[PDB]
Amino acid sequence: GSSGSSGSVVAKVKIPEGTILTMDMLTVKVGEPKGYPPEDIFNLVGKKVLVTVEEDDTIMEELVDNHGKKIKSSGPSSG
Repeated sequence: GSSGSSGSVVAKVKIPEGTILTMDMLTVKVGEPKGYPPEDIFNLVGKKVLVTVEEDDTIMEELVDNHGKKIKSSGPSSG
């Protein structure tokens, strides 16, 4: 079927800025894909937040910094 109220990954608790994500601080509010998908959820678990998220709040890609994997200075700002 088309309909899939999979939900979006919302913060399970307040995630203060500068903290790294873990599954113990996340959940997926089954209802609407308003925010981050529960499919790519693992990519979030390891990123750092840019703002103090509140409990049950909708996490977004603009609220997490990019990955710090690549051993090289490249990637111009999209903002």
